[PDB]
Amino acid sequence: QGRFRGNLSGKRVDFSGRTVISPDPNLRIDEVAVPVHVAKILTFPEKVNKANINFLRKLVQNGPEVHPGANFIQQRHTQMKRFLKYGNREKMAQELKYG
Amino acid sequence: ADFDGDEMNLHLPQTEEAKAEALVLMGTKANLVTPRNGEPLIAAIQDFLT
Amino acid sequence: RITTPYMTKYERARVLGTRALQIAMCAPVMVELEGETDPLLIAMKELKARKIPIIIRRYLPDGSYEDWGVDELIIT
Amino acid sequence: KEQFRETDVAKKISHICFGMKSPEEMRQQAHIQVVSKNLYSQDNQHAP
Amino acid sequence: DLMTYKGEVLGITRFGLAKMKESVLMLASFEKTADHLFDAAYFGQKDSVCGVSECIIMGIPMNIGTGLFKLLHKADRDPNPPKRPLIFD
Amino acid sequence: RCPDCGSTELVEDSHYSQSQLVCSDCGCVVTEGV
Amino acid sequence: FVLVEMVDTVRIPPWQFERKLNDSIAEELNKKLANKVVYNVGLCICLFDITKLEDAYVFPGDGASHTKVHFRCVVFHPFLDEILIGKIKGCSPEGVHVSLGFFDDILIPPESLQQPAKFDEAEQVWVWEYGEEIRFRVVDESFVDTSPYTLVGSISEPGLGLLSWW
Amino acid sequence: LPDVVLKPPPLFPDTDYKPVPLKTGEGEEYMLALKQELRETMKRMPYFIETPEERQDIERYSKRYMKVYKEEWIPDWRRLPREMMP
Amino acid sequence: MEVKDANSALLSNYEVFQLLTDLKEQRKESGKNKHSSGQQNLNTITYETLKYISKTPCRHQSPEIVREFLTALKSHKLTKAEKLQLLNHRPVTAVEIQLMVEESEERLTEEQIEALLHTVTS
Amino acid sequence: TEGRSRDGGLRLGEMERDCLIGYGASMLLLERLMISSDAFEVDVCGQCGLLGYSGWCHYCKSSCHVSSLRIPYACKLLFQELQSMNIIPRLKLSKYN
RNA sequence: UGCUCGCUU
Ligand SMILES: *O[C@@H]1[C@H](O)[C@@H](COP(=O)(O)OP(=O)(O)OP(=O)(O)O)O[C@H]1n1cnc2c(=O)[nH]c(N)nc21
Ligand SMILES: Nc1ncnc2c1ncn2[C@@H]1O[C@H](COP(=O)(O)OP(=O)(O)OP(=O)(O)O)C[C@H]1O
Ligand SMILES: [Mg+2]
Ligand SMILES: [Zn+2]
Repeated sequence: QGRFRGNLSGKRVDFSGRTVISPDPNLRIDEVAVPVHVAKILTFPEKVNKANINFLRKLVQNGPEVHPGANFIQQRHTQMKRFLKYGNREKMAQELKYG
Repeated sequence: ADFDGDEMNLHLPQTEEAKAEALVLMGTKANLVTPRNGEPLIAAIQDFLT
Repeated sequence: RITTPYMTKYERARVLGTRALQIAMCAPVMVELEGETDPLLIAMKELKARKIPIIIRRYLPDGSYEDWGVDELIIT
Repeated sequence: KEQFRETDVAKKISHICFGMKSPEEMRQQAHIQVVSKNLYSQDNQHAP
Repeated sequence: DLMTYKGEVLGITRFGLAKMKESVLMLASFEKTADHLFDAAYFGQKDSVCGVSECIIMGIPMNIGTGLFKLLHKADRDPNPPKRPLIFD
Repeated sequence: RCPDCGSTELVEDSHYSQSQLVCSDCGCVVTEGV
Repeated sequence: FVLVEMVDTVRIPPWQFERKLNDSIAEELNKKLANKVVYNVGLCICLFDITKLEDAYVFPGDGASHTKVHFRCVVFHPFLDEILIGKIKGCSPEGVHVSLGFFDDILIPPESLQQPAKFDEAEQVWVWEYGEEIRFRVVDESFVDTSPYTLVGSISEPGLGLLSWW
Repeated sequence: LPDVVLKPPPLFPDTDYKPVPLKTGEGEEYMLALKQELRETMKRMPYFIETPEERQDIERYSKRYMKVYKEEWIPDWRRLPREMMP
Repeated sequence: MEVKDANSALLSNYEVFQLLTDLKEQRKESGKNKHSSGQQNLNTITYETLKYISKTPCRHQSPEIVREFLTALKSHKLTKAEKLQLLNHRPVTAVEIQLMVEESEERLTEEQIEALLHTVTS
Repeated sequence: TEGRSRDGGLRLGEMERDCLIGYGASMLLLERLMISSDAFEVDVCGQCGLLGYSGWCHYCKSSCHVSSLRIPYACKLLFQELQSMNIIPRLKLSKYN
């Protein structure tokens, strides 16, 4: 449990989960099933660009409650995060700038 | 694994470069064989061979 | 000109990751994507089209270097 | 009017040079001198 | 070959590992942490960041794998642009 | 107070094992992590 | 005014790739060295030209394009004897406050060498009669960050006669 | 028990013993004067090599007037090896 | 951010004027809103330096005229600083070379001043 | 933290690090063990090689050679513990180029 | 926080 073996070579990370496995032959070999509960918790930071702008708008409008959505928004100018559970998600989506 | 109560870990990368490297190098379709002797590990199993 | 002309999987992965990051950072697209919201998918399309503006700088152990274009290298 | 000073540089560590410090260098590095053996005060706030 | 590249068969134990490798950080992380660290402090041996273990410890991309080479951008440019002529000199 | 809207509706709401003091009006995350 | 050689590692974000690399580098260098005083060099005005521009790297971090560019830039740094023509932007009891035309209000001529009728009584009185000329004497620079300006220089006005204005 | 100290000891603790005054005499005075004369005369000696000034601003007509001139001693190249010739 | 040489080569005011005019025309031809908003000190310094050089008599100059003046002064064994000051000031009166210009003793000769005035006015 | 009851995350053990090294995913390994776990920005003085604070080096009483640097918090803790043990690691920084 | 215990991998 030392600093070399316990905190440098192997250390704990976030954005990870641990769950029991079950068989499902209806999925491809390169595909894995993720439950909705763990999917709503594990988030991915996507950068707003000219391609997925409308998809991110729809995700923000959906919000943290509906499965397809997001949980937080970090503005480009200021690094103050914004929780989507509160505030007007429609306004937050309409005010999505690139970056 | 044997599906007898084993717990497995699932990690989500937080970077596009890490995502691409995981998909390319650690691809399931690209790692169908082991580097030990080249034998394929991802193949048919019980209830499929029979 | 002495190294292998084939583009290795490590080079493929690094180029795809760099291009995906650039596209996620609002970089111009040179393949006219058709409803691809995934930067990694856009990067894979650009790689398949051979239009990624990245040049690999292969370094030899002694110190020499050599430049190889993505369109010049061979993909699988 | 305004002096030119760099904000941030992409500094990369080259190598770690291990060594030792003399008592003078230790004094220079340290900020204060710890001489009290107790930890907290006598008041009920228990301030250090 | 890795065991017999120095002309002598060196085992994988701590002794052979110290005789083969040179990274102070790696030798300390493997075994005899305090002993190796104090020996390095005494010898004043500077340890580089060429090895994978020290790269991971310092948090920099390791030289092996995708980090062996470097990438360049194929930007529209012109090397050695025309210089403005000096009239007074 | 909130740094964006200036409101004082700062509520401590833990979102999936993440302690976070967030504004209840505009949702501006004031502080996060403990 | 003098040329100064500099070597800068310029970082251009990915959304500027459609622009020309040389033009983007010039714009970035101007924005970075506009109205700033480099220590022991002087106040830089703008970029003169770019001599050498080597390969453009892309790091595995930010992902932007980092380019090491060698360039020459113009800086205002007299040679301890240069003659200038400024305007009096005020005056203090211990010395007049002359300022080059819209360039920099940092010239502080000491009033200790003119003919023996020198004094400033705070009424903006320049000097008792028997476009203001200036002779640079020495330069001086100082730092700013010292906890968790920078150019004043000395000015001289000898008995130049000044048949046009006393 | 040893009492606890709130403030650290003084950086320069006082001592009840003072240094013995210096020896007085014409000999000591003459030695001091000679050492001062040596300090003053050895800096101007050609053996006292100064830092070579560099990065001249400009060339002027007063260069010949302000040119520092000083005689330079010639080392004995017979005794000195050949690796020190200019 | 280190500098290699702060006194690489001295230049007159005409080169600075030409550079400022070129930068100004390129700016008004390729103005960018975000780039301008990021740093507005560039515009201010450029405009004010151009206005100062315009207030100065530096106008009506050309590289051919500068080269002719340099070749004419090369025969007067004058120093680079003296000729630079003369080119930057364009003195029309004799007193400006008699007293204001440094190193007057033994250099005026009371006969070369007429030639200097003719060359700076031509 | 470690436990689920303590809201702890998973551990990328030495075997996981070895698997990632064998795969060669350098950027993935970096993002896992440095960026997403113990990412931090420290201030190192380029003169003495010691760790500063708020862009200031108390050792040399100067701030011109102090520069920011990304480093794992565990690595910073190791450096501090070594400095306490009198094994002073002197970091000689340089440009990434 | 430390340690112990009992357990599924
Ligand atoms: O080591 C544990 C644990 O890592 C840490 C977690 O903080 P909390 O104790 O939960 O603080 P919290 O904010 O929840 O309470 P408060 O509102 O601030 O009062 O605390 C350490 N820890 C928890 N319990 C402990 C205990 O009983 N004994 C020791 N030694 N450490 C304890
Ligand atoms: N101590 C351990 N270290 C590593 N893996 C373990 C350990 N204990 C259990 N496992 C996991 O469980 C698996 C062991 O199962 P295995 O021994 O192959 O079947 P089994 O338990 O003998 O079942 P049968 O008794 O044959 O029905 C393999 C391994 O991934
Ligand atoms: Mg099992
Ligand atoms: Zn220091």
